[PDB]
Amino acid sequence: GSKWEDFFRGSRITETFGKYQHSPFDGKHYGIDFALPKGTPIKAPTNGKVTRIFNNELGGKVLQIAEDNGEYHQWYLHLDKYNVKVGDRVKAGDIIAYSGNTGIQTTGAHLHFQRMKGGVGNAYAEDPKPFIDQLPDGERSLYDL
Ligand SMILES: [Zn+2]
Repeated sequence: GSKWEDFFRGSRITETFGKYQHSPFDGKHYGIDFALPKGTPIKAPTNGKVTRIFNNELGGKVLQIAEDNGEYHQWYLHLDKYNVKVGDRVKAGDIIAYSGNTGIQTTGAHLHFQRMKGGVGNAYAEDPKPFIDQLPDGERSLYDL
């Protein structure tokens, strides 16, 4: 009826690239965290091809993609469902998966996008922010809201 209005505040990002707290014991986040409703399709930011597909006990489901120059990598943690297989070519704006609260103990879902160069792992990560900064629809080149 009359009452429905949103308790909105700020943008959808939980955490960007950097340390969790002061002191050296709470380490670095190597990605970007888009808070999403469960079942939202994740879109390809760039044209590329799938390298690896696997499921982690604490990070949930994981998709790995490679860019067309072959040096840059793209991780996608906290998926409900895949829309591609290993060895599929993709094109920017195409659905590659759907995000869901997999790995997460109680909290709502967030797409963890992790951007890497020369290989894949924490040390290979660069920064996702300046990459999204040039995309056709920005962060909406990665999700369907
Ligand atoms: Zn994250």
